[PDB]
Amino acid sequence: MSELEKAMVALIDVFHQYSGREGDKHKLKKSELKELINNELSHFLEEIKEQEVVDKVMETLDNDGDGECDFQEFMAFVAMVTTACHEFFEH
Amino acid sequence: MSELEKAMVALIDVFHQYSGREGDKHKLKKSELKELINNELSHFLEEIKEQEVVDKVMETLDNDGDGECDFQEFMAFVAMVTTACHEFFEH
Ligand SMILES: [Ca+2]
Ligand SMILES: [Ca+2]
Ligand SMILES: [Ca+2]
Ligand SMILES: [Ca+2]
Repeated sequence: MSELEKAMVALIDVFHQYSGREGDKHKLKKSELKELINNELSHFLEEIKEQEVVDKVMETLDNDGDGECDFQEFMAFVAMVTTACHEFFEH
Repeated sequence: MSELEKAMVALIDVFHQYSGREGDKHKLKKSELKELINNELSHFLEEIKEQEVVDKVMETLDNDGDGECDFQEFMAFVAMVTTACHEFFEH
């Protein structure tokens, strides 16, 4: 596999690692999303410690209003973070 | 860096490797996009050999009509392919 292919596999893997913990196995509830950010995005995002921030993150990502983050919504989140990373080598 | 963070970095890196070849260094023209798919997605996508397919792929991905694929458009493409992969381990 190429580096790009390996990256795509890692996205699927980490999503499912967290989504499969509780409830709907194909979606992230707030606690699953919080843990994914805190454990897996610690170099790119400040740790989430406040319920208000958990709530705002889910509200931002949950485009279909079901209170959870599905795979498409997670990929949109990945796109936003990856876009923000540009500041640290271009702008 | 986590597996997720490494994946994000690989997305940025591959996009720029290809986007920086010609013209606008921040966007993929048709030839750059074709080579990215053929070299870097050979296990997930059939090789592109026909101009009609090149054109359709760009037409599908180019949401702002400038005839190129920017980083956001590229991330949308990655999301489509990563979603399609689910068929090979879920249903
Ligand atoms: Ca879940
Ligand atoms: Ca949702
Ligand atoms: Ca270019
Ligand atoms: Ca475009």
